[PDB]
Amino acid sequence: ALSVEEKAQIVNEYKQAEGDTGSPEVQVALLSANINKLQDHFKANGKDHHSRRGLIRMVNQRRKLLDYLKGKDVSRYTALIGRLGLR
Amino acid sequence: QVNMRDMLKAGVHFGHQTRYWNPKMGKFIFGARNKIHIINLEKTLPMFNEALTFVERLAAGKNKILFVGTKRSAGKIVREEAARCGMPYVDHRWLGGMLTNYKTIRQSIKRLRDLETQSQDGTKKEALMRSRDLEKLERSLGGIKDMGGLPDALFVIDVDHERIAITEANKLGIPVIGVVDTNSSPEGVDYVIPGNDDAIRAVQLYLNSMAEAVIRGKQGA
Amino acid sequence: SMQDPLADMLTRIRNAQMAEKTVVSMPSSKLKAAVAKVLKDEGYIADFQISSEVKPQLSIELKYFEGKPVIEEVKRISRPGLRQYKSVEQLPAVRGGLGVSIVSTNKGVMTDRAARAAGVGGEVLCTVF
RNA sequence: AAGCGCGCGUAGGUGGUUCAGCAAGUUGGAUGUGAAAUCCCCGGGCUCAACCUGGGAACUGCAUCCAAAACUACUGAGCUAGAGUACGGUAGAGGGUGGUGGAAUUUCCUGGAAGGAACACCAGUGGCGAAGGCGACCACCUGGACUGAUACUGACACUGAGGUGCGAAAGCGUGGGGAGCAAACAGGAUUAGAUACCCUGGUAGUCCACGCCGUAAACGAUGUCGACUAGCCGUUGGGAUCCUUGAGAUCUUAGUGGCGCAGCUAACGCGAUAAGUCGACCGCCUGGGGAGUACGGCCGCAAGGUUAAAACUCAAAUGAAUUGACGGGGGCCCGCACA
Repeated sequence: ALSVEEKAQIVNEYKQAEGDTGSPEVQVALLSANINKLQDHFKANGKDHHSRRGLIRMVNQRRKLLDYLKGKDVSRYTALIGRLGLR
Repeated sequence: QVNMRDMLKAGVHFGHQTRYWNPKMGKFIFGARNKIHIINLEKTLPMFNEALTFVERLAAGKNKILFVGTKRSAGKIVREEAARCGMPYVDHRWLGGMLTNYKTIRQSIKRLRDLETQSQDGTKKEALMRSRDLEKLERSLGGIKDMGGLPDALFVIDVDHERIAITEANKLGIPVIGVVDTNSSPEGVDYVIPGNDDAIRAVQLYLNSMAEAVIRGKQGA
Repeated sequence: SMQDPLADMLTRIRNAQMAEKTVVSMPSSKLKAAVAKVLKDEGYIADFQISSEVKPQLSIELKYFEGKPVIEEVKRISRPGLRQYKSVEQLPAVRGGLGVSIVSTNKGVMTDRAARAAGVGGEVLCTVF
């Protein structure tokens, strides 16, 4: 998984009436942080496709959570596409 | 008749295990008690009261009933509590075919009618094995001396072993009555009687409810 | 996934009609509640029982006949896929007219007898027979 | 005859839940038509029938128009059940890298030295992964579900042609290794003959790194997903109930099995892990041969694979089941059949 220090760290800018861990600030961008740091083990273990099928499972679900923000909230979408180093 | 102190006395509230039961007797389980299932004791009261009403309102209307209590532990009173009644009965090896193979077995009653010379006399080797087989008939034809043709009502004891005898009864349309335990299904019997048939002293709580009532149907005529 | 609200209730009672159960409870909608009200007026069921709480539910009290109960089959016609929008001249007299043939119209989700004498057709919902 | 081996998911098909709105589909009426002919009935006529016409009926159609708002789309605010995440806790042959092992067996040599490979027991109608698949010991970087709840999201949904990855082993690449066996064979014994099973021998191969093939008796010969309809007996992971010492019951779930009604089925049999009742969608089938073959396209170094025909030809091939017969099928029994 992610680091025990980190998975409780990254929520500190996702707060937005802080008790939310459910809006797509969290399941995009905890999950975007899952994308950006678990690249490491692939370089050593390139013969195990079980771990990047989870990557494509949630980067679609991130894009699915981008897809609902296409219509529900375009303005807070700019906080996602403008930030995080996307695209 | 309907009172509790002989209803509670012997065997009735006992029943078959939580390993051994059909849920169609799920309307008749009065609590689970050491993993054996209890006859429902309060709506028992209309059913085995109606078991004495219907048995006398046709005994005054001239029927004649058969008694299938075909069990090894229950055939003892079935020779005794159906001798006090005027009914035909069979308690050991219901032969598959009674009231269907009937016009074959109608003339399979007579090994004593055709030997009314020698059973009163003693033809020694050639008449012993005919008279050793003289109990091969009334082992299954024990109450079937009088038959009147086809039976009119039918009262069963063990639905679980002799399921044949009820599928004999539904195959014609003769009205079905009998005691049922939680092991078998209360389905095929026309109107139910919930009650145990595994204890030996639980048997004659209904069999001496018959000999009480079988004279109380013949008294109307 | 579940894809049709009222075909999920019309299946779930028929296997309970051949089972020995009486009160059927499921999470229900107003769509499933408007269907249930018309066939209790046709003598099939009674007391739909909106639970009137959060996650509202329907407790349809279906009646038994002696032995085989009152509703043999409920045949879905307009399922969600091919959805059978039908006129007033072409209403189905299901079993000689002994099926009441409830059809969703603007002025009421209503049987075929009142659908023709006040002429609106539409979603021919299900066989009630 | 027919479920791709399974996934991620594009268009699309369909879409939990509530009020309100729209009036595209849906619903009614209005009007113009839908030519005439033909047809359908009532007729008129040929002396009768065709035929001929008169009258209508019919023309399920098309747009326009107003009226309707239960449902669908669309529009907006929502609702928490579907679906997801923040919190541990185990269970787990997940999978991969590097090592550390042991006995045989094998190969040497005077019990040691030497290296390959699969790891007896633990082993399980057990786990794990979408699937293919996967067990000595050990760390190291890493998955998805379960469950205990507590938090929050507000259908974000499932399915999905194309499209895209990923799929047992013999392979043949591009480099290495090296025990046993063994594809390739030589004889040995054997038969009309071995080209066979048996017998003496051994390179390719399995192994490794990257890469290609993408094949299957990929089989549970059962697509994925959700809902609901009697049960009962083991067994796997949690959790709570439990007089409690567990020797453990019960309950609760998510898996893995046995047997059985309702149920279906041609039958065998399935039977809440359906092969029922259903719903959305997808793949697939149309008599047996020809044939999964030619030809054309695509991929491969090759072997080939994938998509996929007709010409001809036959009135049958096939499925489960039953009687008889047969069997170098088993099991009992009889008789000088065996001494």
